[PDB]
Amino acid sequence: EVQLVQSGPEVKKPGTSVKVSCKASGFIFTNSAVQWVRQARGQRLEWIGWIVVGSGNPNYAQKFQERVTITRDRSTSTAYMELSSLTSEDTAVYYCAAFPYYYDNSGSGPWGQGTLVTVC
Amino acid sequence: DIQLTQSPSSLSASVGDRVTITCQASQDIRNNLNWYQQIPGKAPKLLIYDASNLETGVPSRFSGSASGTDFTFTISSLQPEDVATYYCQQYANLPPFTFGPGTKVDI
Amino acid sequence: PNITNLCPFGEVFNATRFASVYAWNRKRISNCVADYSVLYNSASFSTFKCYGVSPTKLNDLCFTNVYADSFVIRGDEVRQIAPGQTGKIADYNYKLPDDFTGCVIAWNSNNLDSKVGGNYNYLYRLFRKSNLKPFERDISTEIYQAGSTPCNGVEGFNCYFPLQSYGFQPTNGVGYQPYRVVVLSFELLHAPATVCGPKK
Ligand SMILES: *[C@@H]1O[C@H](CO)[C@@H](O[C@@H]2O[C@H](CO)[C@@H](O)[C@H](O)[C@H]2NC(C)=O)[C@H](O)[C@H]1NC(C)=O
Repeated sequence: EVQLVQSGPEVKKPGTSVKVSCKASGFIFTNSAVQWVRQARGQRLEWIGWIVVGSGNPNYAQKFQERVTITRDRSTSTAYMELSSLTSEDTAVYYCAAFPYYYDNSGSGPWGQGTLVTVC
Repeated sequence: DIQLTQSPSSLSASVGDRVTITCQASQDIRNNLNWYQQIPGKAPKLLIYDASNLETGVPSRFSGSASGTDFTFTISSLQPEDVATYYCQQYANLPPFTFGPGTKVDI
Repeated sequence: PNITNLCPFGEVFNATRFASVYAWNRKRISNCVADYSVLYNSASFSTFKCYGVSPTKLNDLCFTNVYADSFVIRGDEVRQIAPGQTGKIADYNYKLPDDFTGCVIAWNSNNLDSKVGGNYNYLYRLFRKSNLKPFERDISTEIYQAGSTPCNGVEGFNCYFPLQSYGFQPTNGVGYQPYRVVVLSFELLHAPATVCGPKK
C-alpha cells in the first residue's frame, strides 16, 4: 500500500525552469520527509534536495543552491520540484525518496518511477 | 561535509561465495547508514536500513555488518541471477547525503 | 442587586480564530458576573468535566480570579487534558497540576475548523529536552537537540523541528476530528472576590 509515483515531463525549455510532481500513498504524509536525487547516464548518483513535511526549510548542497526549489504540497500527499538555469548536462532521471519514519532514526519508503528530465 | 568511498567497485563470482562490499566514511556515523539496490533498468529500492536492519520484503541472502567506520554488505548465498548495482548510503544529522561510487556486481 | 456587567464568555467561546495549542491565549476575565448555568444547561458541549467543585454548585462562592484558555485538539485525547493523565500533547504542551481546580469543557467543531482540502493550520510540539512545568507557554522555534550532535540550525535526523500539523480532514474518524477545548481555571488570591454568581 505504501508507494509513490511521479509525473513525466521531459523538456520544458532549455535555459528555463521545469516542473516535476511526485505523489505518494499508503502512509501518513504529514509526519515524514521527502528528498530528491539526480541519476545521470553512466550510473553516477548524487543527492540534490530534501524537505521535511513538518515546517519547511529548503536546504540543499552548496553546489546546487540558489538554483532549485521544492515546495510542500498537502493536496493529498505530494511535492513539486523546480530548478532554473538549465544547462547541457541537466538531462537525468530525477528520483524521489521518502523517509516515512523520519521522526525515527530509520530509513524506509519506496522510490518513484523516475522523471526523465532532458534538455534540447 | 561528509564523504565516503566504496572500494570493491566490481565483483566476479558465480555461486556460494560470501561476497562482501566494504565502504568507509569520513565520519563514524553511529548507525544512520543504509544500502540501496538498483536494477540496470528499474528504479532503486531498499535492501537494508540502519546498518543491516532488514526491512519488510527483503530476501534472505542479503545481510550486512559493521566495524567502526567500516561497513560491509554481505551476500552469503550469491547466485547468478541476483545481478544489479549496489550503493551504500550515508546520512547523519546533516543535510548533505553524499553518495558512494556504487558497485556493479558481475559474474 | 439587579444585574450588572456580565462576563464576556461569548467572546471566548463564540470567537472566530483560536490559537494553536503550543501558544494558547490567556484572557484575564475579572470584575464581572458569570452565569455558568447557561453554559452547563446546553447540549452543544460534548465533554463537561470539573475538579475541586461540582459543575452544579460553582454558581456561588464568589471567586477571586478566573483564567480562560482555549485550544483546538484531536478528540481522542481530550481526556488527557485532565490532571495527572500522561500522553504526548499533555506532557509537552499543556499539563495541569495534580491539585488542579477548574473545569474542562470541550465540543466538536467539524463544521468550522475543518476544510474541504483540510485545514492544516494548527500546530503542536513533538519534542523537548524535559517535561513542562504547570501553566507556562513554550513558544520557541529552536530545533530540539536529539542525540548529542549539536544542531546549528540545519534540520537533521537528530535536529527535529519541534512543531508539526494535525492535518485535519472533515471525513476522518470521530477521534481524529477537531475539538474546541476551553479550560476555566479558578484562583483564590487573598483579596476581595470579584467574580460572583448571577443571583448574587
Ligand atoms: C454563543 O453562540 C451560541 C450559538 O447559538 C449562542 O447560543 C444561542 O444563545 C442565544 C442567547 O442565549 C439563545 O437565544 C439561542 O437559543 C442559542 N442558540 C443555540 C443553538 O444554543 C450563545 O448564546 C452564544 N453565547 C454564549 C454561549 O455565551
